[PDB]
Amino acid sequence: IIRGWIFGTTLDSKTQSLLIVNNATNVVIKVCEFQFCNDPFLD
Amino acid sequence: SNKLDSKVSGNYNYLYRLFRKSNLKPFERDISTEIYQAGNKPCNGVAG
Amino acid sequence: GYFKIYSKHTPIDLPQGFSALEPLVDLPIGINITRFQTLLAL
Ligand SMILES: *[C@@H]1O[C@H](CO)[C@@H](O)[C@H](O)[C@H]1NC(C)=O
Repeated sequence: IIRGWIFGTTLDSKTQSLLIVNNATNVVIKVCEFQFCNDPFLD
Repeated sequence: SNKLDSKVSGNYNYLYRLFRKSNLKPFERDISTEIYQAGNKPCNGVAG
Repeated sequence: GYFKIYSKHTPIDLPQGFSALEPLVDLPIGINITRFQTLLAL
């Protein structure tokens, strides 16, 4: 069910928050300020 | 660096701060640019 | 200033026993973290 974890001090793009998403063949890790809403993506 | 940035009446893009609410933890990003309230008065804009 | 991630896979409330979490990756960034989130799928 769980396919990643996103950490950071702010949900907006104000600071470089950390992003780890899990996939079927690899793990992409980038700490580079994505925008985040109140609702996470549910795939 | 006296040969590049030294210019009278200009280059006001580098901005330093001195006081905020709490002592923030080391190696933390500085983003917020809201004003500190004086505590005794409800500071909202230009205050005393 | 170092992001340490320890993980351990065990085939199975938390179940009883003991399993030492082995370090998986060590990411060398020193980014500041104050809160943290979790994500699910449907
Ligand atoms: C991207 O820009 C934002 C604001 O412009 C900044 O806070 C952030 O640190 C930048 N991301 C970097 C330098 O990776």
